[PDB]
Amino acid sequence: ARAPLPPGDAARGEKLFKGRAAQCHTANQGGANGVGPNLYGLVGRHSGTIEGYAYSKANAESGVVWTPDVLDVYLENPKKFMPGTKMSFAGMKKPQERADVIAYLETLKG
Amino acid sequence: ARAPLPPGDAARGEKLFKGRAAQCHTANQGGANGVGPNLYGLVGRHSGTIEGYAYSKANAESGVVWTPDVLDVYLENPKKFMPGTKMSFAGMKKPQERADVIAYLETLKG
Amino acid sequence: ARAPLPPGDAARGEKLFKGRAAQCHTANQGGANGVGPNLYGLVGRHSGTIEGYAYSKANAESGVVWTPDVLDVYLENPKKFMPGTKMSFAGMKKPQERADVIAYLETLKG
Amino acid sequence: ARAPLPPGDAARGEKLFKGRAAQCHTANQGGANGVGPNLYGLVGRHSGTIEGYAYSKANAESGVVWTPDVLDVYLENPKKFMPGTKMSFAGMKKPQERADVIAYLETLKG
Amino acid sequence: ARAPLPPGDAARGEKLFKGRAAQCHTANQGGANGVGPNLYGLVGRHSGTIEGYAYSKANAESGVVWTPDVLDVYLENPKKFMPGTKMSFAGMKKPQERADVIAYLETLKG
Amino acid sequence: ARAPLPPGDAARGEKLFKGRAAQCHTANQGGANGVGPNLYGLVGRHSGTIEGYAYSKANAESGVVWTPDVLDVYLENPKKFMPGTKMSFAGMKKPQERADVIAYLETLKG
Ligand code: HEC
Ligand code: HEC
Ligand code: HEC
Ligand code: HEC
Ligand code: HEC
Ligand code: HEC
Repeated sequence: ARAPLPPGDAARGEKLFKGRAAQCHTANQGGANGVGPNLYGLVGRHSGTIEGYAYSKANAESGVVWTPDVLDVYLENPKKFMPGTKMSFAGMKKPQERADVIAYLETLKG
Repeated sequence: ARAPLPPGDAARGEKLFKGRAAQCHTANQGGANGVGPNLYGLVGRHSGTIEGYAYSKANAESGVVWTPDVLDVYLENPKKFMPGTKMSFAGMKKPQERADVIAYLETLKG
Repeated sequence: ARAPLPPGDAARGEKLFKGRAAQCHTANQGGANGVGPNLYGLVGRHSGTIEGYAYSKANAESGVVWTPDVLDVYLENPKKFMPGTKMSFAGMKKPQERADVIAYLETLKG
Repeated sequence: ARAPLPPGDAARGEKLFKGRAAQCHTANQGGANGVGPNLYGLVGRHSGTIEGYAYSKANAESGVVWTPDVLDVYLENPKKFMPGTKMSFAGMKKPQERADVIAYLETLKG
Repeated sequence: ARAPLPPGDAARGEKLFKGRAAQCHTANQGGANGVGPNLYGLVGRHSGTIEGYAYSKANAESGVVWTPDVLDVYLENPKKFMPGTKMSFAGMKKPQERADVIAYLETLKG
Repeated sequence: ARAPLPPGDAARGEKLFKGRAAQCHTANQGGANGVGPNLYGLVGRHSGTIEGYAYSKANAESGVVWTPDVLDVYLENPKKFMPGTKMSFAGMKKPQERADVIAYLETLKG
């Protein structure tokens, strides 16, 4: 069983997002796929279904829903959570940092 | 059979290209590969042969020639046309926009 | 357009199947997957959906229905029809042999 | 709660193994790789390390140990447990049959 | 620089072939592809070109010619020679055994 | 004999790097993965191990050390050196340019 995350701060999460995700992921409504998929409205989505994106077999078949609890374990270590993913991200060790990024992703709605 | 496209406008095509392709594709002569291949001189080329580019099995084996009529069907829905492609683009569903992009691609020569 | 096939003979089809497919494909009801999927009840099926089978991206995404006319084109040259397939079969180039195999596949029902 | 893994019968297990697995997997000491890896001494192994076998990225990176409890969940639905696997097996859907196969696997030691 | 192999014995090589390759590879003229390609007339062939076979990217692109010197190093350890191959064979440590198998492959002509 | 690797100019190397590599590869300490991995401290590394990067099977299994002499051969033609790589780079075909880039890479240390 995992610890719950501390409350996330979306402004800190945006800063972390720009530093750690933005070169592969756009975050704006209608933004383009690139190395990775656009992430607007990611939170709560069924995995492997962003419009236009061609996923690995692992991510296509992964069958999770991206709620914050699932994002927490995934973002800690993507390879461990989803072996076979083509997302080239080692992970974020710090619980507050993961909480902040998740809180930022949560604002990508409207 | 396929409905013909309307006449394309290259300037609108360029605008559409920069909004919808430019983050994966360069368009200048001798431009680099990135997410996707450089597209200078694309139109009329045998598929899966751009200098330097490491294609999916599907795109390497595809055996088409990118004439305008073929580009029409492909750009409407890449996954339907070339299942197994790693091009993360859903397609352009509006005939005029598809025609405009094709008209732009046609200018990439000299 | 496609030249029609001659009428197939299922008994010749079975002989051809055992010589050219049987080492990758079972044909009995509830037969197992191996190199390739079990083919009982193949004809008329949506492509890439046989119980249990782990397909290539190309075959998973292919979106055809294996009607006889589609099987004709596919079995003549699988790589041309479905570039990116992992089916290691060059094709049957003789119309009568292709028709016979199709006639055999059509018997796999009940 | 997940159903407790029932006591397995190894003789029934072998019967189930030969009907559902043997076309891809050998079970004898020093038996060959084929579609899937030789499974002698599988129980207790780190995943994705059987001598000579070229795994999918998902199975190579899976990082589990094949204890009986892990096999229970995996064998029920391989695709759910290991999305991205190339193992073409839908799963042992009946819990007693699944337990019997595990009991058979457990005997492959010496 | 490698040692030359000792003279190979084709009868011993056939025995080794049946024990170590035959479940993935046929050896007869006109024999079928299976897990791996038919190997009749393999010796001296450009790599990645057997009729009908769908290779990994690595083997498709490998650009070697299968002369006995190249078969020697490859068969010792396929992964080391061709990283990314999907051939699930660890290798043969013993120079006489590799020589024998190569001498057997050399007879697959006529 | 293979041409000796000429003395490289690192400033010319950086210029060549920014024109030919930077769209896929960062070069700064702690820079992000993108299309390809961050290359800080690349020289002398075991291949296929840069933190966070999800490699092709060929690059993951490559088993080389990126000394300058190995980089020379690789960078001349990546596809020839590492068949199966997903690096979309045809190669540095001019030996002085190839040496300059290596000299630049050598400076990425501290
Ligand atoms: C490029 C080097 C990336 C970095 C850095 C990050 N991500 Fe990523 N991501 C990337 C790819 C190529 C993919 C698809 C993976 C596949 O196996 O197909 C992803 C996927 C995600 C997902 C899942 C999307 C879905 O299921 O629809 C999420 C939620 C995601 N990525 C988020 C994410 C975050 C929060 C990152 C840093 C803080 C991050 N990614 C880094 C490519 C890259
Ligand atoms: C990144 C998310 C991409 C976007 C958006 C678009 N393209 Fe693309 N394209 C991309 C990749 C990775 C590839 C290779 C695909 C593979 O399976 O190997 C491609 C391929 C093409 C091709 C074919 C090139 C060839 O056969 O040589 C064409 C003609 C092409 N792409 C054009 C194109 C256009 C016109 C786009 C939007 C208007 C577009 N692409 C989007 C990556 C991405
Ligand atoms: C092994 C060397 C094979 C031989 C010979 C043949 N088939 Fe095959 N087939 C094989 C594989 C591995 C797959 C999956 C391909 C993938 O890319 O995922 C297939 C697929 C088919 C299909 C499609 C099934 C579906 O969409 O559900 C059909 C209809 C099919 N194969 C039929 C077929 C016939 C009639 C053959 C010879 C007469 C034949 N196959 C040869 C493996 C191999
Ligand atoms: C062919 C159609 C298969 C059938 C039926 C079964 N297995 Fe399998 N298995 C197969 C492949 C190709 C692989 C490698 C998968 C990959 O993604 O690389 C596997 C893998 C396993 C493993 C894991 C081995 C390891 O981690 O070292 C186990 C434990 C395993 N298979 C067992 C198993 C059992 C018990 C089956 C039926 C009762 C079964 N497999 C079916 C190919 C096929
Ligand atoms: C299944 C478990 C295999 C065993 C055992 C052996 N081989 Fe194999 N081989 C296999 C596959 C799936 C492939 C294609 C690999 C790819 O990456 O695409 C191969 C390939 C070869 C080749 C190269 C063929 C070519 O380039 O055209 C050769 C020469 C070869 N295999 C020979 C060989 C020998 C001599 C073996 C044991 C003594 C052997 N293989 C074992 C599958 C399997
Ligand atoms: C994108 C179009 C690229 C260009 C241009 C270049 N590289 Fe690259 N590189 C890229 C990818 C996607 C990968 C991973 C390849 C895989 O098969 O997994 C690489 C890999 C390298 C490596 C090896 C890294 C390692 O083993 O850890 C090196 C040393 C490397 N690339 C260097 C390099 C140089 C010097 C380039 C131009 C001068 C260059 N790359 C171009 C993507 C792309």
